[PDB]
Amino acid sequence: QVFRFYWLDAYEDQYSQPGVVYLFGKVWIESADAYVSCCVSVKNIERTVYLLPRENRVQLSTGKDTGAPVSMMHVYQEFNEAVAEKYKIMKFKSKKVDKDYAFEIPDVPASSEYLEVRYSADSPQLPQDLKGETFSHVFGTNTSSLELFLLSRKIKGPSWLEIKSPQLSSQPMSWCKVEAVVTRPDQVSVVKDLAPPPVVVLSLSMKTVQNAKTHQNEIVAIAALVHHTFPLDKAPPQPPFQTHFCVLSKLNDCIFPYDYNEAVKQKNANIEIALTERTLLGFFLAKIHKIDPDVIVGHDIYGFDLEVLLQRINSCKVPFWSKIGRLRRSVMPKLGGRSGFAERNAACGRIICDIEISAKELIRCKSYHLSELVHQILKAERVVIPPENIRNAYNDSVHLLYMLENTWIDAKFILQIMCELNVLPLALQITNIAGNVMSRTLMGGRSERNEYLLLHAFTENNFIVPDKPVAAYAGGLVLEPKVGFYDKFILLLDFNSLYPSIIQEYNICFTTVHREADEIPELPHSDLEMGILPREIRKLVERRRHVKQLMKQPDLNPDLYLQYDIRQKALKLTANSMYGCLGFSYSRFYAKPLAALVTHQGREILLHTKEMVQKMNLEVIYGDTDSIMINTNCNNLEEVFKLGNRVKSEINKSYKLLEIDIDGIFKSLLLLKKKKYAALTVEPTGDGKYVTKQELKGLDIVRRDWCELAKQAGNYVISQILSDQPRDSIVENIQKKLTEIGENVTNGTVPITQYEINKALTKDPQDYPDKKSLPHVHVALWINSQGGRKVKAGDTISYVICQDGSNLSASQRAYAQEQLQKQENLSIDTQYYLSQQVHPVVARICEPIDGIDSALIAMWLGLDPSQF
DNA sequence: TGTCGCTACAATCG
DNA sequence: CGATTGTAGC
Ligand SMILES: Nc1nc2c(ncn2[C@H]2C[C@H](O)[C@@H](COP(=O)(O)OP(=O)(O)OP(=O)(O)O)O2)c(=O)[nH]1
Ligand SMILES: [Mg+2]
Repeated sequence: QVFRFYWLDAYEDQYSQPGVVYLFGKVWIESADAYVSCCVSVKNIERTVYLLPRENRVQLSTGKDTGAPVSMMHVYQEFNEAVAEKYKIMKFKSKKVDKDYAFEIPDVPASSEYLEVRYSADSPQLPQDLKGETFSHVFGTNTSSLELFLLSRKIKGPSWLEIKSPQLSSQPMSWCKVEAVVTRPDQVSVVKDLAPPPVVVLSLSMKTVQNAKTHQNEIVAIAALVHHTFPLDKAPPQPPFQTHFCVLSKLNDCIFPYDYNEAVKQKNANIEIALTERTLLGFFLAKIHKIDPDVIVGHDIYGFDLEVLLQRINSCKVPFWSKIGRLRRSVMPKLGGRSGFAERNAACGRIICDIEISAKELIRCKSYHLSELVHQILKAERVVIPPENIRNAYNDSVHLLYMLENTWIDAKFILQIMCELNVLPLALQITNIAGNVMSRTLMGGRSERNEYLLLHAFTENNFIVPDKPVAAYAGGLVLEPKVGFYDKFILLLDFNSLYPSIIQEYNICFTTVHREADEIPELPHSDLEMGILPREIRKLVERRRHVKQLMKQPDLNPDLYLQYDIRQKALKLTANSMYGCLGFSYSRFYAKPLAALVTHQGREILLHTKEMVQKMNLEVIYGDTDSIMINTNCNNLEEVFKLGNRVKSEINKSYKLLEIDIDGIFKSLLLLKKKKYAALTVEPTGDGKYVTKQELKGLDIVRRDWCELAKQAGNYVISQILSDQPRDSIVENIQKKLTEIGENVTNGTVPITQYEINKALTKDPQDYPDKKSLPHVHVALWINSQGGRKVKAGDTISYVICQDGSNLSASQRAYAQEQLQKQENLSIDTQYYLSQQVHPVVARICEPIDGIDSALIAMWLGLDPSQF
């Protein structure tokens, strides 16, 4: 009678169906010898409200204090007589519950007795500010049914569920294979210690041609790859895809090439030529229904792909739109709007993975468009078809098949990127750690994950969680650096998980820090038991430590090593975001005093460590909120390591959980400013043999907002400065290289690609005020004017500052590279680069170096020394 | 409909 | 000078 299934996504419609949540997942059907998508409707999720009684009765209007003691009997009588009649609530179940509370609502005791009241989700919702003669507050009035279910049944991310006495639906309500109705949340349980089942992953790439008549994007191809047994706890399979399907349509006026049919048949692929976009969309929807993918992946799926798909479905009136998801509906959610919430609801029951968001979360790249990710992750080159060539492709079989195969290659690259970053396993792991829904986790962001983590933690410890909400304080301390060049050994000491460690050691928690509704609250007494937040953050830190230790295993596959590094960084960021969300104004758990206390203790710790190291008769030259740089004044590495161990032990002696470890040994250092230095990190090889690896932090060479020519010049200069060559030879080599680069720029022998400057966007190009014209925004608008996919917020734009004869400011002469390659009146501003891209960077680098100055750099580049 | 924290340098505009 | 926008660093 039981019903065991693995739930992946949950969908709730607060308005359409009240108190009903649909869970989509996998169920093993023995006859089919495979898992099949199943949908479970958990109905009758009653809404719970906790009432906090007063100590004495109070007149509602007079604001008096009668003095009659208030017991739960009076609270129940009041709710039965006044509130129930006033708000039209017919049936409700009331019980007395002892619950704890430590959050930001004044006059709420730490522990007290509450009157938990439950009634049907169809009944009206009580106001958030409800008060009465017998109670001073009502909680959980606006709690979502999904949240109530998840916290009541202690479901934490995807996992196996056991359903008791399931019933069958009168008529189908989902596009899945198996359906079941649960009449009460009590019938759903969690079963642990079982492997996740393989899921279906469908990677789709589409090619569209815009109609300038109506500025609407029409789809002309959809190449999709599917794998039916993609694991969620193992390595990605090779090849990542099992089968595929391609659909190719024609425009409104154009016609197919002469022998398109014969060439397509000879191609031997699952190509379906759809006469009209209506048929193409119908075929795609039928294919999605047949495959029933659980994880649909793509690039810009949330911003471009799904929005275009739904818009064209609406325009062409393709009947069964809801097949894009897993529920049966009739009215499509309104498109547009911020985020992909409309798209997510349209694809309800299917986990949408946007490798753009995932890549932004996991790795750092100069640009996040598909070509850059392909070049960086897969080390492959992607061929991009201009939209004009897509329009002109419908004139010969060869070009049309090339376009379709390019769409296929884009889909394959998307799947390869998803597998390489290990996005799905990481999403599953983080969702299990946090306890929220997987789709939200893959949507990006750290606030919701931490919010659900703390919801689960506090709920399990008999706490009333706060209702969902309907440079403020000082931060880390950066020591003043001793700018210069150090050719001896610099020893870097860095704390491990400094803020998590502070929270653990000093017992900083909602239940221990006595706040008051900008003064730093006092530290909690050492007698108190560990709070909820220290426990959760300790678990996170321990998981990260386990991953790091697993990384140290010798003879590890480099790809597996990089995956472990990404996982460790993700766990570090999860703990740090747990810290940060204390200082988030819109967060559910805003506890600014706690964040201020954490940062204040961090500053105190750094100051104390600096004082200790200085008291050891050692030189301290830098430090950023958890670290110290020490000038050992030694040339032997063994002594450096011995001193590092000694000082680390001495510092650690003063703490219970905080630990200081040797971050790295720099053979040479070039400390320029705060958060700006270059070093030759030393990684010993064995038997006294060490290998030196360069390391730049914060310099302009490691910023996407500088031309690659400037980056190359600065890298060469830094390499020379950090080398062991005599100083005179270093200066001579710098002069020679600068002269060569000046000659190359003057003679136009530099590649054009080296002139690009990359700047991202924060708002849409339209939303930028008329603050003159920031270069990138300028080019951004041009890109939108032309007939191509638009550039939205958070999109990198590469522009080249070029001469146009305008006698205008450089910032107002920014142009796209294609513009330069096309127009005959635009030329690269050689002087601009030699004077404001190469000279500034090298001049900043060579400030602490004797023999090089701004005038000399200007002279060597062929420029005029006067102005500089 | 969501949206982690703060410190610091840098180029540009008013 | 101060304000903005952007990109690093913890
Ligand atoms: N809120 C927030 N705080 C951060 C972030 N990055 C660093 N911090 C803060 C909190 C960290 O405890 C502190 C020290 O920076 P680190 O980069 O050295 O990280 P941490 O020491 O926590 O760990 P680790 O050195 O990798 O063992 O800086 C972040 O992304 N968000
Ligand atoms: Mg650290």
